[PDB]
Amino acid sequence: QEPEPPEPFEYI
Amino acid sequence: MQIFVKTLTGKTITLEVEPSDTIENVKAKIQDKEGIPPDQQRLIFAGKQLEDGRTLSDYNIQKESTLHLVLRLRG
Amino acid sequence: NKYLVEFRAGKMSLKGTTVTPDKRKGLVYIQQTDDSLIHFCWKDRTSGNVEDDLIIFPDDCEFKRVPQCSGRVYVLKFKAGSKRLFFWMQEPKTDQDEEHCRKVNEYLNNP
Repeated sequence: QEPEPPEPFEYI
Repeated sequence: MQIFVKTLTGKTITLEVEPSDTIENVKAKIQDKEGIPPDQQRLIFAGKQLEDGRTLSDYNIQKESTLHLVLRLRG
Repeated sequence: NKYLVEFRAGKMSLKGTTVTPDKRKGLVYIQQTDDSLIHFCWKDRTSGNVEDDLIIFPDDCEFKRVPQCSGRVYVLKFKAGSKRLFFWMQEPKTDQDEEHCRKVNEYLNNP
């Protein structure tokens, strides 16, 4: 089955 | 400011432009150096085909940037 | 007309310093047009809408995994980080993630 979206994350 | 235009054949052209110049003006400056009509020129930067009536500032094109020049004929 | 590389993937969006997923089912692909130019594209697998279509030349960009997330997040990053497009893989298995990344870089930087 298809993966769920990842959780938001911080990008610096 | 100085920007560069590089062709698919690797030729490099240097231009003097202003941030407020339109893409069509840039094509005119290429014509003045190379003799290519503006309507035969495609200019591409950072993945986008640059639209004739937008300015260099609209695309956040800065001094010393290189634009890609693709002609419309002969691949 | 056939895609040079394709793989299921969704989009993400960066605001401030936070990257948040778009929930849509999507497809990243590379395609050469009849005028020989190389395009990096993203299309909505549900509606079929091609939402991103970039014309790419060698040394414009690199496609690289984002360790910050592992959520299988990849970014297409343009020269001097002028532009970043974020994606999350949607293939059910991870076994081809790295090879898809290698192929994207190969076709964009040596087509």
